[PDB]
Amino acid sequence: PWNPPTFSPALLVVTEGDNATFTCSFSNTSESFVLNWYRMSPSNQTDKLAAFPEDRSDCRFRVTQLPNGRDFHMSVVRARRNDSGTYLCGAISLAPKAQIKESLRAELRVTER
Amino acid sequence: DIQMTQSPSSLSASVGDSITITCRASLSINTFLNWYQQKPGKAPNLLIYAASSLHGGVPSRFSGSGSGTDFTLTIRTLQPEDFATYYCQQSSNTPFTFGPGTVVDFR
Amino acid sequence: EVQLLESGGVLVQPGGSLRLSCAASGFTFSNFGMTWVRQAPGKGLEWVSGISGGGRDTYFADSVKGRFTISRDNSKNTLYLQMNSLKGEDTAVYYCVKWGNIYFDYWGQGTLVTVSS
Repeated sequence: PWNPPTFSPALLVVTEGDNATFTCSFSNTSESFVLNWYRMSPSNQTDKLAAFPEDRSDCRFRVTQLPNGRDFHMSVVRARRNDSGTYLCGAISLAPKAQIKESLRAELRVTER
Repeated sequence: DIQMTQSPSSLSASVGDSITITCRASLSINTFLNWYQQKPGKAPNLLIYAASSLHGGVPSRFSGSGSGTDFTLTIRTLQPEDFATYYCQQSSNTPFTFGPGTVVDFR
Repeated sequence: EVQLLESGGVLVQPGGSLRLSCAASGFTFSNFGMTWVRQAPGKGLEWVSGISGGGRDTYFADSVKGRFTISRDNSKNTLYLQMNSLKGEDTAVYYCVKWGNIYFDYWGQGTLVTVSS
Protein backbone atom coordinates (compact mmCIF):
# COMPACT_ATOMS: atom_id res chain seq x y z
CA PRO A 1 0.00 0.00 0.00
CA TRP A 2 3.01 2.27 -0.55
CA ASN A 3 3.93 3.60 -3.98
CA PRO A 4 7.49 3.60 -5.34
CA PRO A 5 9.06 6.88 -6.46
CA THR A 6 9.30 7.66 -10.15
CA PHE A 7 12.50 8.70 -11.94
CA SER A 8 12.33 11.10 -14.89
CA PRO A 9 13.41 12.02 -17.54
CA ALA A 10 13.67 8.73 -19.43
CA LEU A 11 16.69 9.79 -21.50
CA LEU A 12 18.78 12.73 -20.28
CA VAL A 13 21.30 13.84 -22.91
CA VAL A 14 23.83 16.57 -22.06
CA THR A 15 27.10 17.91 -23.41
CA GLU A 16 30.22 17.27 -21.34
CA GLY A 17 30.99 20.02 -18.86
CA ASP A 18 27.31 20.87 -18.42
CA ASN A 19 25.29 19.74 -15.41
CA ALA A 20 22.74 16.96 -15.93
CA THR A 21 19.77 17.03 -13.56
CA PHE A 22 17.38 14.18 -12.75
CA THR A 23 14.02 14.43 -10.97
CA CYS A 24 12.87 11.66 -8.61
CA SER A 25 9.44 12.50 -7.20
CA PHE A 26 8.51 10.63 -4.01
CA SER A 27 5.07 11.05 -2.44
CA ASN A 28 5.89 9.85 1.06
CA THR A 29 3.21 8.42 3.34
CA SER A 30 4.93 8.98 6.70
CA GLU A 31 8.10 11.03 7.11
CA SER A 32 10.18 8.04 8.31
CA PHE A 33 11.77 7.50 4.90
CA VAL A 34 15.04 7.91 3.02
CA LEU A 35 15.72 8.40 -0.70
CA ASN A 36 18.86 7.02 -2.34
CA TRP A 37 20.51 7.68 -5.71
CA TYR A 38 21.98 4.68 -7.51
CA ARG A 39 24.12 4.01 -10.58
CA MET A 40 24.14 0.47 -12.02
CA SER A 41 27.70 -0.82 -12.40
CA PRO A 42 28.58 -3.80 -14.62
CA SER A 43 26.44 -6.88 -13.95
CA ASN A 44 23.66 -4.95 -12.19
CA GLN A 45 25.74 -3.91 -9.17
CA THR A 46 24.16 -0.81 -7.64
CA ASP A 47 26.43 1.94 -6.29
CA LYS A 48 24.98 4.61 -4.01
CA LEU A 49 26.00 8.00 -5.40
CA ALA A 50 24.13 10.37 -3.06
CA ALA A 51 21.05 10.40 -0.87
CA PHE A 52 18.54 12.65 0.90
CA PRO A 53 18.81 13.28 3.79
CA GLU A 54 22.29 14.41 2.61
CA ASP A 55 25.00 12.75 4.76
CA ARG A 56 27.46 15.63 4.13
CA SER A 57 30.76 14.21 5.36
CA ASP A 58 31.84 12.32 -4.06
CA CYS A 59 30.39 15.85 -3.96
CA ARG A 60 29.65 15.96 -7.70
CA PHE A 61 26.37 14.11 -6.96
CA ARG A 62 24.00 16.38 -5.02
CA VAL A 63 20.36 15.90 -4.02
CA THR A 64 18.17 18.99 -3.57
CA GLN A 65 14.62 18.96 -2.21
CA LEU A 66 12.11 21.23 -3.93
CA PRO A 67 9.61 23.46 -2.09
CA ASN A 68 6.93 20.84 -2.72
CA GLY A 69 7.47 17.73 -0.64
CA ARG A 70 7.54 15.49 -3.71
CA ASP A 71 10.19 16.45 -6.28
CA PHE A 72 13.96 16.08 -5.81
CA HIS A 73 16.84 17.08 -8.09
CA MET A 74 19.79 14.71 -8.40
CA SER A 75 22.33 16.77 -10.34
CA VAL A 76 25.72 15.65 -11.59
CA VAL A 77 28.07 18.64 -11.49
CA ARG A 78 30.41 19.03 -14.49
CA ALA A 79 29.35 15.78 -16.13
CA ARG A 80 32.10 13.72 -17.76
CA ARG A 81 31.88 11.25 -20.62
CA ASN A 82 32.34 8.27 -18.28
CA ASP A 83 29.21 9.32 -16.36
CA SER A 84 27.04 7.80 -19.10
CA GLY A 85 25.08 4.84 -17.76
CA THR A 86 21.92 3.67 -16.03
CA TYR A 87 20.65 5.57 -12.99
CA LEU A 88 17.68 5.18 -10.65
CA CYS A 89 16.33 6.32 -7.28
CA GLY A 90 15.11 4.15 -4.43
CA ALA A 91 13.09 4.71 -1.28
CA ILE A 92 13.76 2.68 1.88
CA SER A 93 10.78 2.25 4.23
CA LEU A 94 12.71 2.23 7.49
CA ALA A 95 10.70 1.99 10.72
CA PRO A 96 8.90 -0.29 10.25
CA LYS A 97 9.48 -3.13 7.77
CA ALA A 98 12.52 -1.69 6.02
CA GLN A 99 12.01 -2.34 2.31
CA ILE A 100 13.88 -0.93 -0.68
CA LYS A 101 11.24 -0.22 -3.34
CA GLU A 102 12.93 1.01 -6.50
CA SER A 103 11.98 3.42 -9.26
CA LEU A 104 12.23 2.73 -12.96
CA ARG A 105 15.76 3.43 -14.14
CA ALA A 106 16.83 6.21 -16.51
CA GLU A 107 19.63 6.60 -19.04
CA LEU A 108 22.26 9.36 -19.09
CA ARG A 109 24.02 10.32 -22.33
CA VAL A 110 27.05 12.63 -22.17
CA THR A 111 28.06 13.77 -25.65
CA GLU A 112 31.24 15.30 -27.02
CA ARG A 113 31.59 19.08 -26.87
CA ASP B 1 10.29 -9.97 17.77
CA ILE B 2 13.44 -10.84 15.81
CA GLN B 3 15.97 -12.38 18.21
CA MET B 4 19.63 -12.00 17.27
CA THR B 5 22.32 -14.46 18.38
CA GLN B 6 26.10 -14.41 17.97
CA SER B 7 28.87 -17.01 18.02
CA PRO B 8 31.45 -17.25 19.40
CA SER B 9 30.75 -15.61 22.77
CA SER B 10 34.46 -14.96 23.42
CA LEU B 11 37.53 -15.07 21.20
CA SER B 12 41.27 -15.14 21.92
CA ALA B 13 43.67 -14.28 19.09
CA SER B 14 46.96 -12.53 18.43
CA VAL B 15 47.96 -9.76 16.04
CA GLY B 16 47.88 -10.83 12.39
CA ASP B 17 45.28 -13.59 12.72
CA SER B 18 42.21 -13.72 10.50
CA ILE B 19 38.96 -13.60 12.49
CA THR B 20 35.50 -14.63 11.31
CA ILE B 21 32.55 -14.13 13.68
CA THR B 22 28.94 -14.98 12.88
CA CYS B 23 25.50 -13.54 13.61
CA ARG B 24 22.14 -15.28 13.24
CA ALA B 25 18.60 -13.92 13.09
CA SER B 26 15.41 -15.73 14.09
CA LEU B 27 13.83 -14.79 10.74
CA SER B 28 14.94 -13.38 7.41
CA ILE B 29 15.99 -9.75 6.97
CA ASN B 30 18.08 -10.23 3.76
CA THR B 31 20.41 -7.20 4.05
CA PHE B 32 19.33 -5.22 7.08
CA LEU B 33 22.21 -6.01 9.42
CA ASN B 34 24.76 -3.66 10.99
CA TRP B 35 28.06 -4.41 12.71
CA TYR B 36 29.29 -2.24 15.60
CA GLN B 37 32.56 -2.11 17.53
CA GLN B 38 32.49 -1.04 21.19
CA LYS B 39 35.67 -0.36 23.11
CA PRO B 40 35.52 -0.39 26.93
CA GLY B 41 34.08 2.79 28.41
CA LYS B 42 33.29 4.30 25.00
CA ALA B 43 30.38 4.63 22.61
CA PRO B 44 29.90 1.99 19.89
CA ASN B 45 31.20 2.73 16.40
CA LEU B 46 29.58 1.65 13.14
CA LEU B 47 31.59 -0.66 10.89
CA ILE B 48 29.30 -2.37 8.35
CA TYR B 49 25.83 -1.43 7.10
CA ALA B 50 23.58 -3.34 4.68
CA ALA B 51 25.63 -6.38 5.83
CA SER B 52 28.39 -5.71 3.28
CA SER B 53 28.89 -1.92 2.96
CA LEU B 54 31.91 -0.37 4.66
CA HIS B 55 31.30 2.74 6.76
CA GLY B 56 33.49 5.75 6.05
CA GLY B 57 36.86 5.66 7.78
CA VAL B 58 36.68 1.97 8.73
CA PRO B 59 39.78 0.01 7.59
CA SER B 60 39.21 -2.11 4.50
CA ARG B 61 40.21 -5.27 6.39
CA PHE B 62 36.81 -5.16 8.08
CA SER B 63 34.32 -6.93 5.82
CA GLY B 64 30.82 -8.35 6.12
CA SER B 65 28.82 -10.90 4.18
CA GLY B 66 25.62 -12.90 4.42
CA SER B 67 21.92 -12.56 3.65
CA GLY B 68 18.68 -13.82 5.15
CA THR B 69 19.46 -15.33 8.55
CA ASP B 70 23.23 -16.01 8.63
CA PHE B 71 25.89 -13.29 8.46
CA THR B 72 29.63 -13.08 9.06
CA LEU B 73 32.15 -10.41 10.03
CA THR B 74 35.73 -10.85 8.84
CA ILE B 75 38.90 -9.14 10.10
CA ARG B 76 41.61 -10.10 7.62
CA THR B 77 44.71 -8.88 9.49
CA LEU B 78 43.99 -8.31 13.18
CA GLN B 79 45.63 -5.19 14.61
CA PRO B 80 46.03 -4.04 18.24
CA GLU B 81 43.34 -1.34 17.93
CA ASP B 82 40.75 -4.01 17.00
CA PHE B 83 40.48 -5.93 20.30
CA ALA B 84 36.97 -4.98 21.43
CA THR B 85 33.38 -6.25 21.59
CA TYR B 86 31.37 -6.57 18.36
CA TYR B 87 27.57 -6.44 18.16
CA CYS B 88 25.27 -7.20 15.24
CA GLN B 89 21.99 -5.30 14.91
CA GLN B 90 19.02 -5.95 12.63
CA SER B 91 17.09 -3.01 11.17
CA SER B 92 14.36 -4.83 9.22
CA ASN B 93 11.56 -4.71 11.80
CA THR B 94 10.86 -2.59 14.84
CA PRO B 95 11.78 -3.02 17.60
CA PHE B 96 15.45 -2.97 16.61
CA THR B 97 17.21 -5.87 18.34
CA PHE B 98 20.93 -6.33 18.97
CA GLY B 99 23.11 -9.40 19.26
CA PRO B 100 24.56 -10.50 22.60
CA GLY B 101 28.00 -9.40 21.40
CA THR B 102 31.29 -11.14 20.68
CA VAL B 103 34.36 -10.32 22.78
CA VAL B 104 37.73 -10.37 20.99
CA ASP B 105 40.66 -10.77 23.37
CA PHE B 106 44.45 -10.63 23.17
CA ARG B 107 46.26 -13.94 23.54
CA GLU C 1 32.65 17.17 13.20
CA VAL C 2 29.33 15.54 14.14
CA GLN C 3 28.87 15.53 17.91
CA LEU C 4 26.01 14.41 20.16
CA LEU C 5 26.18 15.58 23.78
CA GLU C 6 23.95 13.82 26.31
CA SER C 7 22.97 15.53 29.55
CA GLY C 8 20.71 14.96 32.53
CA GLY C 9 21.94 11.63 33.90
CA VAL C 10 21.70 11.77 37.70
CA LEU C 11 20.97 9.32 40.51
CA VAL C 12 17.17 9.10 40.85
CA GLN C 13 15.02 7.17 43.31
CA PRO C 14 12.67 4.50 41.92
CA GLY C 15 9.31 5.78 40.77
CA GLY C 16 10.75 9.19 39.93
CA SER C 17 11.01 11.02 36.64
CA LEU C 18 13.94 12.42 34.67
CA ARG C 19 14.38 14.02 31.24
CA LEU C 20 17.49 13.52 29.11
CA SER C 21 18.79 16.09 26.61
CA CYS C 22 21.04 15.63 23.57
CA ALA C 23 22.85 18.63 22.08
CA ALA C 24 23.22 17.89 18.36
CA SER C 25 25.83 19.78 16.35
CA GLY C 26 27.68 19.17 13.09
CA PHE C 27 24.77 18.13 10.87
CA THR C 28 21.28 19.22 9.81
CA PHE C 29 19.45 18.00 12.91
CA SER C 30 15.96 18.59 11.52
CA ASN C 31 16.59 16.38 8.47
CA PHE C 32 17.58 13.26 10.45
CA GLY C 33 15.66 11.10 12.85
CA MET C 34 17.20 10.15 16.18
CA THR C 35 17.14 7.19 18.55
CA TRP C 36 18.03 6.50 22.16
CA VAL C 37 20.03 3.32 22.81
CA ARG C 38 20.84 2.19 26.35
CA GLN C 39 23.47 -0.24 27.63
CA ALA C 40 22.66 -1.67 31.05
CA PRO C 41 25.69 -2.28 33.31
CA GLY C 42 26.90 -5.74 32.41
CA LYS C 43 24.29 -6.23 29.67
CA GLY C 44 24.08 -5.73 25.91
CA LEU C 45 22.70 -2.90 23.80
CA GLU C 46 18.94 -2.34 23.80
CA TRP C 47 17.03 -0.01 21.49
CA VAL C 48 14.80 2.33 23.51
CA SER C 49 12.91 4.73 21.24
CA GLY C 50 13.08 6.57 17.94
CA ILE C 51 11.87 9.86 16.50
CA SER C 52 11.10 10.61 12.86
CA GLY C 53 13.11 13.83 12.55
CA GLY C 54 10.09 16.03 12.00
CA GLY C 55 8.60 14.63 15.19
CA ARG C 56 5.42 13.23 13.64
CA ASP C 57 6.38 9.54 13.90
CA THR C 58 7.47 7.93 17.18
CA TYR C 59 8.68 4.39 17.86
CA PHE C 60 9.01 2.71 21.25
CA ALA C 61 10.28 -0.56 22.65
CA ASP C 62 7.95 -2.79 24.65
CA SER C 63 9.97 -2.29 27.85
CA VAL C 64 9.55 1.51 28.02
CA LYS C 65 6.35 2.24 26.12
CA GLY C 66 3.89 4.14 28.29
CA ARG C 67 6.76 5.21 30.57
CA PHE C 68 9.22 6.98 28.24
CA THR C 69 8.47 9.91 25.93
CA ILE C 70 10.55 10.74 22.85
CA SER C 71 10.55 14.32 21.60
CA ARG C 72 12.68 16.70 19.57
CA ASP C 73 12.95 20.49 19.25
CA ASN C 74 14.70 21.27 15.96
CA SER C 75 14.76 25.00 16.78
CA LYS C 76 17.58 24.55 19.32
CA ASN C 77 18.89 21.23 17.91
CA THR C 78 18.06 19.18 21.00
CA LEU C 79 16.70 15.65 21.47
CA TYR C 80 14.70 14.86 24.61
CA LEU C 81 13.85 11.59 26.36
CA GLN C 82 11.33 11.96 29.18
CA MET C 83 11.72 9.03 31.58
CA ASN C 84 8.74 8.38 33.87
CA SER C 85 7.92 5.59 36.33
CA LEU C 86 11.59 4.69 36.67
CA LYS C 87 12.56 1.15 37.68
CA GLY C 88 15.82 -0.25 38.97
CA GLU C 89 16.02 -2.20 35.71
CA ASP C 90 16.15 1.08 33.77
CA THR C 91 19.59 1.89 35.24
CA ALA C 92 21.76 2.06 32.13
CA VAL C 93 24.06 4.24 30.03
CA TYR C 94 21.84 6.11 27.57
CA TYR C 95 23.39 6.95 24.19
CA CYS C 96 22.20 9.66 21.81
CA VAL C 97 22.19 8.07 18.36
CA LYS C 98 21.87 9.64 14.90
CA TRP C 99 19.09 7.80 13.05
CA GLY C 100 17.69 8.52 9.58
CA ASN C 101 18.66 5.44 7.59
CA ILE C 102 19.10 1.67 7.86
CA TYR C 103 22.05 2.37 10.12
CA PHE C 104 23.22 4.27 13.21
CA ASP C 105 25.98 6.66 12.13
CA TYR C 106 27.25 8.41 15.25
CA TRP C 107 26.95 7.69 18.97
CA GLY C 108 27.48 10.15 21.78
CA GLN C 109 29.54 9.05 24.75
CA GLY C 110 26.31 8.68 26.73
CA THR C 111 24.97 9.82 30.09
CA LEU C 112 24.84 7.59 33.16
CA VAL C 113 21.46 7.16 34.87
CA THR C 114 21.42 5.28 38.18
CA VAL C 115 18.10 4.32 39.79
CA SER C 116 18.59 3.57 43.49
CA SER C 117 17.54 4.74 46.93
